[PDB]
Amino acid sequence: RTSIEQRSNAVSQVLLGIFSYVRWPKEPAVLQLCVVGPTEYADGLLRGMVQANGRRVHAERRAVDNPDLGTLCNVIYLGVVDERERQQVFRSLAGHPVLSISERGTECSVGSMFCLNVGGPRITFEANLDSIARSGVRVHPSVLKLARRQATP
Amino acid sequence: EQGFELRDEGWEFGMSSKVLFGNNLDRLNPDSRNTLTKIARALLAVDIDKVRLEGHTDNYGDEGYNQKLSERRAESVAAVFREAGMPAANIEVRGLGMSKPVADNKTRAGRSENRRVAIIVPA
Ligand SMILES: Nc1nc2c(ncn2[C@@H]2O[C@H](COP(=O)(O)O)[C@@H](O)[C@H]2O)c(=O)[nH]1
Repeated sequence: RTSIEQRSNAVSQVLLGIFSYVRWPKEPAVLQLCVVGPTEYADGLLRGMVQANGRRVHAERRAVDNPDLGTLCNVIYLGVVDERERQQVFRSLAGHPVLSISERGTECSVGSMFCLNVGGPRITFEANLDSIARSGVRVHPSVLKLARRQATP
Repeated sequence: EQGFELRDEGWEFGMSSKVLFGNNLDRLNPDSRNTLTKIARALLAVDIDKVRLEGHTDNYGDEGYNQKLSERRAESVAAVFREAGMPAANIEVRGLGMSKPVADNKTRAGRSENRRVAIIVPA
């Protein structure tokens, strides 16, 4: 197996990859990343990041019952939420171009575009394209190579 | 982060790509039939050969019926993926019925967006 430490930094790297396949219709100068709810592996991202394309990632932890999440965040990394909470949050985002990614990969039928599988020898994710199509951000299909590049030994 | 080099080519996951169904219908208007072929071709070109298809209904109806409805919707989409190259076994079919909405069923709009198949790509 691995370490919480290591795995955190891994979430950092796989996130950063996914960002590169995404397009905001009105691309902001600083990408705003909102970590929302209980997380195990968002410590890394919370340190902040910078993209390969110059842009810095400004990351804060945010509250589930914030209504204006959708304008406050370009990227939401969603933590542990019950079904009701999850609904609230996605009503917060509904409309606004916001990418969405879960720490856990059990909740991928409605809600997030990407769902991570983080325990285990490599990080993968499930992808929901209805969710993606609904997002209002442009996501390129070749991003799906990030999930199986590590699912392949 | 190789995704930055991507020009205008192959962005087949836009708003148009939603797979929606008419009230009580479980068969794909040729608009969506094509949408799907695009998608299914798009998945194959990146060496993904396996997906899970989850069907949903809106609100009207009793659950049992809508469950059965949703499954059919899913299987109608599966056939396209089959006709596009994907091994049928690599195509999981699930029916979630009215249980898991993505929109307000208290609204006509919402209900349309709920009668959908959702393509999920597993890792
Ligand atoms: N890479 C990149 N492409 C952009 C940017 N702004 C606009 N575009 C272009 O906007 C187009 C998307 O058009 P739309 O999806 O709205 O129909 C693409 O051609 C996309 O490249 C940008 O800031 N960066």
